Amino acid sequence: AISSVLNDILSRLDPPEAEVQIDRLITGRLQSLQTYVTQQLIRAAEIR
Amino acid sequence: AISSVLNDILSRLDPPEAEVQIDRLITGRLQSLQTYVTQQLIRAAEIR
Amino acid sequence: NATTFASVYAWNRTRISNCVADYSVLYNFAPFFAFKCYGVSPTKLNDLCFTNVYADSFVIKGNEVSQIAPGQTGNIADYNYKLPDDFTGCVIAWNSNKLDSKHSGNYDYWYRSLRKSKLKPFERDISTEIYQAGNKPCKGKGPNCYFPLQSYGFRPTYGVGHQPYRVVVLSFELLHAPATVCGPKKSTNLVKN
Amino acid sequence: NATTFASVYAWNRTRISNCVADYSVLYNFAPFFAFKCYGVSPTKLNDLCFTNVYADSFVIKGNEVSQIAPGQTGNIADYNYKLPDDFTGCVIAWNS
Amino acid sequence: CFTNVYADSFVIKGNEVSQIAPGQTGNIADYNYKLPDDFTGCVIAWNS
Ligand SMILES: *[C@@H]1O[C@H](CO)[C@@H](O[C@@H]2O[C@H](CO)[C@@H](O)[C@H](O)[C@H]2NC(C)=O)[C@H](O)[C@H]1NC(C)=O
Ligand SMILES: *[C@@H]1O[C@H](CO)[C@@H](O)[C@H](O)[C@H]1NC(C)=O
Ligand SMILES: *[C@@H]1O[C@H](CO)[C@@H](O)[C@H](O)[C@H]1NC(C)=O
Repeated sequence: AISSVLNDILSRLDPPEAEVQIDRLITGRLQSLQTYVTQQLIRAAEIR
Repeated sequence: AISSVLNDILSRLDPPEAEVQIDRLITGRLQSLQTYVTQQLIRAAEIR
Repeated sequence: NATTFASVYAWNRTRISNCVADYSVLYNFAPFFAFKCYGVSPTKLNDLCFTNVYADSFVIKGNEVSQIAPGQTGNIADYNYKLPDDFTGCVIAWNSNKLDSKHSGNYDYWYRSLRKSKLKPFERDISTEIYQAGNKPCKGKGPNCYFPLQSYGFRPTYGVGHQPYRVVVLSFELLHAPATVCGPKKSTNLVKN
Repeated sequence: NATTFASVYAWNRTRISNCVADYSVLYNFAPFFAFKCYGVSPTKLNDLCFTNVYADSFVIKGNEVSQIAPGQTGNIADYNYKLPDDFTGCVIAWNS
Repeated sequence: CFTNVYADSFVIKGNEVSQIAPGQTGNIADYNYKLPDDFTGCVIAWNS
């Protein structure tokens, strides 16, 4: 995306163009969260 | 994507335009399937 | 076709329902400077069924056609006619110099330029109240006061990029149960089991 | 507020940059009678930013005011002061 | 390096010059010359 700040994308591009950048950020952060949760689940199995 | 039904995307869009929506649906559903399978593998290890 | 369409600030609106739509007739028109359908392929327009169609006709500038799109910028896009971000319908724009231009100056078409805030999508403002700049009250023509409506001043001698453009937006709501406008496709017999 | 204004054929040209443009004073000017902006919202000038601004000052007749506009035709437009078709700026005019 | 080069040459009205593009619509595109959804190459138009 153009930046990692939601408001920076908000006040630089029009809504239809900013949709793509905000969706790129959403996909990246969702991938980060899914990775964290999966690693936590594996480590919790080991600790169990 | 515009709609969650592949038939609705295909019946209202030309091939080149429908590729994008069909691909958004493909990416989302592949992500959901991968999440399901990973969780199932972890649960299978616990049950084993 | 008709004969006269209202100004942008008072865009003409009509509803199409309870009829079979044959979009092939649209191809009868030659010029078609802009024919952009968002959310639907034009060739597929004859196969679907729409709940209720809305036709909005007006006359936009030569270079303001691009402002008729979701999330566009400019005075016209967010001051006189704003399209929703989730718009689903077709936009048609063709030249009108031979019909909507006067040698002495066609001032019958007006657009609003001054307003307190941008309009909501699909909102029409017909008031001609004066605009106030700052906090000084306005009672007529003078400093900090201006007429919001400005004439286009269309002239046939102007360039193509400044010619009047008849613009019509066909906005239809997709399948949400009560479909009335349907394509010319013929039905068949019903078979069960 | 210049005491002397240049002729139309020799319109005075000035460049303004690297400063903050305050349009409140321009709005507060009383004898203004012809204020037309193309390409930008006049009320959004205080928020929008640009690279540089060019000011062209001259004196014309009352009926020649309409000649100073993009895509216009006339003696003043053709041979005295011509504006681009894609001009994105403002024109202000007041009695003198 | 290109396997085989094709040159489709014709004369059209200027206003229909933009009609020569993949996925485009128009009388020239629909009934005279249509490009596929995955066309690769170039289009050169000049006044004559
Ligand atoms: C949009 O324009 C159409 C076409 O002129 C209008 O529909 C008809 O207009 C004629 C001429 O004024 C009237 O005699 C008819 O009674 C109108 N028919 C209907 C069914 O309304 C239509 O009124 C215009 N819409 C707006 C909002 O002005
Ligand atoms: C379009 O309108 C003109 C008059 O404005 C008329 O002569 C012409 O026949 C119309 N075309 C149709 C109805 O197809
Ligand atoms: C415009 O007038 C100002 C103020 O006198 C002067 O400094 C400047 O050189 C003039 N510019 C031109 C192009 O004549």
